[PDB]
Amino acid sequence: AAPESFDEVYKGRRIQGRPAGYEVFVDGVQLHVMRNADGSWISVVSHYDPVPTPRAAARAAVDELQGAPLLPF
Amino acid sequence: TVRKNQATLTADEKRRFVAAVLELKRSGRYDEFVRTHNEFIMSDTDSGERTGHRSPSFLPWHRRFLLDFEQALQSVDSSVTLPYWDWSADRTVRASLWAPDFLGGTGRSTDGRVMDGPFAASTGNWPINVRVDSRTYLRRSLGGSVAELPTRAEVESVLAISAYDLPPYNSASEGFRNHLEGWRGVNLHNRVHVWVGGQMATGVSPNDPVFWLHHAYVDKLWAEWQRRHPDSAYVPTGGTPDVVDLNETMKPWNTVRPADLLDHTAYYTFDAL
Ligand SMILES: [Cu+]
Ligand SMILES: [Cu+]
Ligand SMILES: [Cu+]
Ligand SMILES: [Cu+]
Repeated sequence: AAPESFDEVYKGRRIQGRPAGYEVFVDGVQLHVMRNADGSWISVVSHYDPVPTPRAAARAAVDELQGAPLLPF
Repeated sequence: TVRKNQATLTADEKRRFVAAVLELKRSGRYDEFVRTHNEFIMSDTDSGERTGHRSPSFLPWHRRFLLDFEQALQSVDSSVTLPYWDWSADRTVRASLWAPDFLGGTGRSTDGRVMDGPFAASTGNWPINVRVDSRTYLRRSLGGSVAELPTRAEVESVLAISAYDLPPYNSASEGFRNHLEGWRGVNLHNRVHVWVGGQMATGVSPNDPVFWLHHAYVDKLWAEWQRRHPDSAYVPTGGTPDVVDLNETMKPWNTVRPADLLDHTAYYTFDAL
């Protein structure tokens, strides 16, 4: 099974996740994410740093961006 | 053809390396290395095709990618070679690596912007064009997201692993390649990217020139491993779906195989190995 969907405001920004095999959005801009064999996740803006869940990867991306708009991948 | 520890370069060598890197950026060639790398970061997956990362070919793929870049540098200045950063030794922000005459320092706390050295945005000479994070300036937070680089004792534990790689040949593998890459164990290569921060922690990590020096030292560790284990060699050795076997060719070049890249001395030597 893929993780559950999610939707929340984190540090002022909307992060959304949904099964697709999983998609993540930061303020409506899609963020490339990837699942590792052990079940952890990374995104393209934190791609050497595994975190346990896609929400955690979204939150890590918001932390990384420091308010900056994401560019469409 | 000799790759030297960054810490030993002369002032003239530092000057010529910086100038060659800046010319590749000016001419538009540098950014296409950033783009190549991001495409492979985003496509290499543990359950599908994997070539540049999370797979046995991580080491020969980066060896050839670095050779492409060094060749491009030598087209600007034939005296230049890639230096390597031994992060187990040069592990603080006050390494001359991070001096304004070489790569510049850590980023300021507000926005992570690098404010000195030849790659600071203020120079006008290092626009970040290939990007995901929309900002266009080089960023770093040295020691921000992880508080220590690997140590030599950690490196030694990894070099002692005799098997090159093991099934399932991905980020879950035991063996040398995945411990050096860092997805399992004490974590060498991945942790360094996390420690530098800024673009180095992202899929567009070659935006920071320290990328090349980090990978040149990872490449040296592969050479050291080979010396420690003459009886070990690249695996798998044929018929493995989705993974580059020893005698299969690698994208993007299509004309070179891991077998053609195991012996670095065909291309370069180290100052000491
Ligand atoms: Cu890479
Ligand atoms: Cu990815
Ligand atoms: Cu890397
Ligand atoms: Cu021996």
